[PDB]
Amino acid sequence: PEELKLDFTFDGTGVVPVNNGKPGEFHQDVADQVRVFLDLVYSMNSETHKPNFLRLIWGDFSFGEKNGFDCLLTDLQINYTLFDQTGKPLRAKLSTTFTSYVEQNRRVREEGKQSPD
Amino acid sequence: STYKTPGVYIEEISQVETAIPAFIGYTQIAKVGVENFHTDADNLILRPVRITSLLEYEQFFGKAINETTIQVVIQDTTDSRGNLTERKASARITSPSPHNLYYSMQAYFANGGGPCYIVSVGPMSNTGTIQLEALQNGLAEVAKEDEVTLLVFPESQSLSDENYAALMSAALEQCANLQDRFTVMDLKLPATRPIPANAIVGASNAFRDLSLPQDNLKYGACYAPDIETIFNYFYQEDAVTIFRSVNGGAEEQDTLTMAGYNPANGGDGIQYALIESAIDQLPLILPPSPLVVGQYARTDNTRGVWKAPANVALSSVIKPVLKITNEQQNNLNVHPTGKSINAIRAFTGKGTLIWGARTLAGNDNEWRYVSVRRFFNMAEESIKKGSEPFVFEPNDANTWTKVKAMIENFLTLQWRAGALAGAKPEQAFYVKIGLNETMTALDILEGRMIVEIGMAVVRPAEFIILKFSHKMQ
Amino acid sequence: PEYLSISKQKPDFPPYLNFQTLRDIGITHLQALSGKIWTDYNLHDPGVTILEVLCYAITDLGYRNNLDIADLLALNPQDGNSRENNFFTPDAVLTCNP
Amino acid sequence: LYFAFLEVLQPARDDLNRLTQRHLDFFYRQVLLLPDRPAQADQVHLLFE
Amino acid sequence: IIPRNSLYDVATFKLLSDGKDITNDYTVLSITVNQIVNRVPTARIILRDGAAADETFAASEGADLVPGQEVEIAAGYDGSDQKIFQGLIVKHALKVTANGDSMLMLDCRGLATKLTVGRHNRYFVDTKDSDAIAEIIAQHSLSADVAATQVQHPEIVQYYATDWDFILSRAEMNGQIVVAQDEKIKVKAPNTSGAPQITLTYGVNLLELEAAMDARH
Amino acid sequence: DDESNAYLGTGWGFPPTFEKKARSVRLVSAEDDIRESLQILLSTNLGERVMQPNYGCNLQDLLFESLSPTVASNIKELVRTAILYYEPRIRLNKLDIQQGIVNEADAQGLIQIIVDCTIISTNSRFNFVYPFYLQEGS
Amino acid sequence: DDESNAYLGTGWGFPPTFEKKARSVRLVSAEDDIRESLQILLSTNLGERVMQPNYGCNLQDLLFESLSPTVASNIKELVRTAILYYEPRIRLNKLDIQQGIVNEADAQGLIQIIVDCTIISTNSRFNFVYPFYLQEGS
Amino acid sequence: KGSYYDLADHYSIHHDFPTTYGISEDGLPPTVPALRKAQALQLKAYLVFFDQLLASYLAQLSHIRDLFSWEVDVTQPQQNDYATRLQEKQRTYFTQKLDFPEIEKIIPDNYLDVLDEAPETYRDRRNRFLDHLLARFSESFSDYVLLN
Amino acid sequence: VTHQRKVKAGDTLPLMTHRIYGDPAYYLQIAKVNGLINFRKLATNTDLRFPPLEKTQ
Amino acid sequence: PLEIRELVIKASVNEQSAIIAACVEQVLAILQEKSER
Amino acid sequence: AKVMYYRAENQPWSPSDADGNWQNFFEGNTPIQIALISKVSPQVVKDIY
Repeated sequence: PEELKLDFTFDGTGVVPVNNGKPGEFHQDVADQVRVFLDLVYSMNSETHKPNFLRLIWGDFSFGEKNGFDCLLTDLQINYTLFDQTGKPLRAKLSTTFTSYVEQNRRVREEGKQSPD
Repeated sequence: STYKTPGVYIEEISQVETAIPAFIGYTQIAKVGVENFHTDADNLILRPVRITSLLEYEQFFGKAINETTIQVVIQDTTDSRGNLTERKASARITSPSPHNLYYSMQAYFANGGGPCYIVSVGPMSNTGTIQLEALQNGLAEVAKEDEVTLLVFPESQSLSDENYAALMSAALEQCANLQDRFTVMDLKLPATRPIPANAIVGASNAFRDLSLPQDNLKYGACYAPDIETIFNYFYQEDAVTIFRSVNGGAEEQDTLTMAGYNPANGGDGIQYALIESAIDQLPLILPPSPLVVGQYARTDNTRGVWKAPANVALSSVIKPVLKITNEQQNNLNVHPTGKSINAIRAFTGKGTLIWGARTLAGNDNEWRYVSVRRFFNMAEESIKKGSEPFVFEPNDANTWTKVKAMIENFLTLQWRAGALAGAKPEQAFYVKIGLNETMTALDILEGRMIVEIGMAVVRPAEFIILKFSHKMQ
Repeated sequence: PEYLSISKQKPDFPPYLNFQTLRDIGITHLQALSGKIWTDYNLHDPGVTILEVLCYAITDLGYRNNLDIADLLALNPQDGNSRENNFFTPDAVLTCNP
Repeated sequence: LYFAFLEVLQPARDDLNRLTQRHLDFFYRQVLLLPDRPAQADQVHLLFE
Repeated sequence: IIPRNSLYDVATFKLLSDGKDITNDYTVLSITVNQIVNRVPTARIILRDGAAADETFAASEGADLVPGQEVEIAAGYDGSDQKIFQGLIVKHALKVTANGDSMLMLDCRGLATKLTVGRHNRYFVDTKDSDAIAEIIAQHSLSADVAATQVQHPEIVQYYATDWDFILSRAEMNGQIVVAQDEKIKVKAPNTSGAPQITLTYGVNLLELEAAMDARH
Repeated sequence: DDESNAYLGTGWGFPPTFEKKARSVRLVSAEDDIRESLQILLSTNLGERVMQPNYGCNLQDLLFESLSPTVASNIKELVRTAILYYEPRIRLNKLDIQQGIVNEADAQGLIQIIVDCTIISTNSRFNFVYPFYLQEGS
Repeated sequence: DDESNAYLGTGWGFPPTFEKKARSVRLVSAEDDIRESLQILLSTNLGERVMQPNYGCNLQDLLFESLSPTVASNIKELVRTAILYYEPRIRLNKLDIQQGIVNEADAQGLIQIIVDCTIISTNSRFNFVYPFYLQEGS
Repeated sequence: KGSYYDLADHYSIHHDFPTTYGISEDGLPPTVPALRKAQALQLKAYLVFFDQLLASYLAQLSHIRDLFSWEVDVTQPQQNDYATRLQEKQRTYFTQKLDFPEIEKIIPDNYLDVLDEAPETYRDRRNRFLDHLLARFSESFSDYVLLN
Repeated sequence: VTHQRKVKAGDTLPLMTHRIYGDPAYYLQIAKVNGLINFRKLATNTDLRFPPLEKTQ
Repeated sequence: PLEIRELVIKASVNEQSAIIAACVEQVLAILQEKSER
Repeated sequence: AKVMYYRAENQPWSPSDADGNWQNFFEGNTPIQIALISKVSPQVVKDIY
């Protein structure tokens, strides 16, 4: 299986604009984003007893013969580097490692084995 | 409450700038601060009040009128010796009251609502009277509010056709005058019950004949049909009638009311709980105006005003009262008159969805869609507010450059978000201001300043066409 | 509540009420009868759709035959023309004058 | 397809044809409540030495 | 091999003890189950236990994992489990290794182990092997399913030997096998005339493979 | 009888047509049996078959939207998955999706999707054509 | 009898009410049986039950203090732990704590805590409602 | 007594198809070639040969008590101190009328008259049922010569 | 565990059974637990109970 | 091995499992072969 | 013989526009003809004669 490595940043000090078209708006809340991210990609699902299946998409990007990456999370690290006077964070840096996932039934169909069979 | 001894006590429980509705109708209390708006029967105070929640609504305006036409049947199955083996109950209503603001506020907030304005036009009464003059006075008062962007009349279906048309014409006229508002309408259905299969064809034929102004139709939209939801009725305990049936026989009326089964008066608590549940399982019928503005607010707060508010499932809904077919929808969103009506339909495995996004000018090349009209309203108002700090300045080039820079910055922010088409900003908009281009010497001498703006907006897609091709190898 | 947990055989139904068995029998008979002209048996073929819908309806029919006999023979409480016309009671059959 | 439909339908008719027996049992065993008769064991003589 | 209509592939198991489900009351590390022809079924269970600060073994002192109790093990995919093993706990052991890890180990055997704990003496006159085998089994309150033989013997003698050994000797001399499970013992000829259940292909399904011929046998 | 392309199979046409002078129902074969297959697959939603909850394709879930890149990639993923699971007899080459251009107002509301495919010269283990699949396997 | 929400259970109300004309004691059910539950849990200290030293919640240990961040986090931890251990039938969404605003002198002395919850549509293995828990387990 | 249910109710099978066939209550858009409308009408006509058999199967369950009834067949209503039966119930096979969308264009006014059993079959099966009901009291008409 | 679901417009019994158990084949059992005479036409305010499965099969 | 009872039982859960298996097939082959004439 | 038949040329497809009934579909078949023959009664024509 293929491996994927990604790094990104959350910033809430009020200098990065929000891409919604309103004038005077900047990003100012890190904790909410960390919370929704961890709930979506990391925690256990109460009905399946395991984490969720993920698909990664970036507009018109193509990995190959497909337009998305089907995966599971295997590694994550967060660094908090800037704090408010009440203790709430102002900047977080995240590093993640994903691995490729594809079902049995579909795998044997992708290998369209042609033989004297 | 009052607290003297230190400790822990338990008590009962006490923004989208582009989607702010005004709901005009009759309420229960209307008590704000130390003034009672209903003190004098012929001198009422008409004043918009800003509300953020159901609790804040209830603090000023209260709850709904008690119903008096509810019946409950208890079905007993017994043994061959008269011993009881099982007991069931079920409920029915004969004629609901035409006062529905509280239920409308519940349905509105359940679907993603936010801050709104309430205008009371009088108290709710047991007579069930709705009058045109009170509603028009409420509209004339809401004209004062500035923050409003949407006009809703939840009770308008109780009017006759001429009064309905008069009210809708007044609303469209003031949206055309103020240039920042939009009207949402419901279609009137016949009162024959059970509804015939082709009611909606006659209903739309009746709608198409109303005398609406031809030049203001782009400022409103119409939806259909009514919706069956899960909210509970309010009732007076001693007014509920109780019937019984045994082993599937005919029903007979007993001599106690629901009040005679209350343990507080010496009744049976088990049968009382059974009757309460039977009443709470009745479905309640609403017009689909509140749910739609709630969906407008949610959609603008997640995608933007340029996204069409359709193809999303509705909350707290059991079903639509009518089922609309393909042959019938064929004549609803495209019609020689242009007065399109937006359908609400159910799909297998999907639920109940809004299916259509056209205005009452559905054949117009520019104002066909709801989202384009609302985007233009938003952009014009924001540019106006940005321009206001330049009034009373000298009328010369040193001001024209500042105004131009401000407008271009706003439009660039709009281009990055994906509301405007084009690969480069120069393909999305233009702004122009200057002597012998937009102004003459006389306008400059008279104190006038003129700016020309052009914009390219994205549009939604209704149809998908598949085509297959084949290569030989 | 009589049933607190269920299984493939709790409530129990006769073994002929199985969608897959009915479907397999239908397909085998179709191939035996017309297998020389109609050869396509994939899921897009309308014939398989019609077969599956029919097997589902037959399962409904077989379901309605396992209701208790006391319920299959019940009289209509709302029909005033309903009378007892099948049975005699012990007082009318087992008795005899001294 | 019609021939195959009849072949698949047959077992449900076989099931419906138990109603005469179920009717007779309902009459004799539930409306009249008459029970059946038990068995009786047999005996032998043996000699010892 | 993976059951059809499995929406998730999370593997689950269940361990009952005297009818009570005790899966989530302890920390379970490993489970192994063996079902072999002509042998008694076996199971082994490894749990985590022991704490030096408390100076005790808490699950050892409980009343769910002591010798003599009925154990039932089921397993499957995605919450749909099938019965695999039913037996009794025989052995109960503790272990603390060099690096400080501590565990509790349980050893369970089928009910047929009741047949292997003594020596007996018997006569049989004018019977067949199937009748002697059925009688010896039934004396231990187990269900017997014995295919009949055709040779009638004037006499059979069980001389100072165990029931299990006598049964296996007489079964092998008639070309039959013994399968024991679920309070039932079946003696019959090998089933080599049926239809295949699955197909196992090298390069498709297999993780490991060994095979051998030997001409001298 | 063994004709050409027999391994591709014959079946009922869509929609069903009945002739009365010729007392028969219309049957298609080879490449027509494949094209019509596609018309079914992409016009059925996922929950509409009685015991087959996985058969279908939810395209109407993408109506009332502008054609952004994130919409085109979703359309492509849906179509590719449906064809991979339920069309073993063809090979898919590319998907072309366009919005716009007729009146330049009516043209704005429609989306056009082109499907390019070829037919494989070998059989497939997932093709239920009789009597080959009794031996070709699954 | 099997009604709706039977799996949520019925019980005694709080506080106990006795009727004399109807010779019975008041009983609550479903959502009222849950709300009243909360009122008990957060009004009992940890040592007040006779053989249950772990049941309760020590909120009054935070009186006579200003609402600093280190106080709000402690209130939240206490309430979350109590609800996690003793309310399996609900899901807790968020806790809102505010001090201040009525007289702006009386308002300064009070603290307000809002509890937002929802009701889970499934049963739970830790719910002692009869007779389901004899089979649903622990 | 038991519990009374409507055992004769039949839910039309045309409701169990995906809507792309046009057979369902949704129908087709009016902007289609006439051929597709003809095609939908033909398929609706085709499925009646199966709906009729399912409806007849259930009609045989609704009417069990009319196979074992002792009632006397009368053509002219009268009082004779016996329980009597009118022409609508003098059957050993029972049937239903179908209901699906656009039935009025495919199955016109009344079509059930072709489904009635021949009088000879009625006489034979009624005679055998009366024989079986008499046999439960250990008596039969075959033992009495002057009676036949 | 035990589940409870309300019937809304567009629901069918095999699809609900699949969405809870992962297998439509259990539908005939569910109809018996809730006393459904005709299970191919459901009403839109019915609350259905879905019992757990037996611990070992 | 050709038998299932000659397989090594696995008791750990946190991670050299393919060396305790090669050092078991070697001993059993040195020990079985020691019994033939 | 009671079910209507329609084609594309029978628009607006009212029952007076139909192209006959469905009986011709069953006219040239051999099993149906044998089944039709084996259900005739001679007593009918004997009585009429």
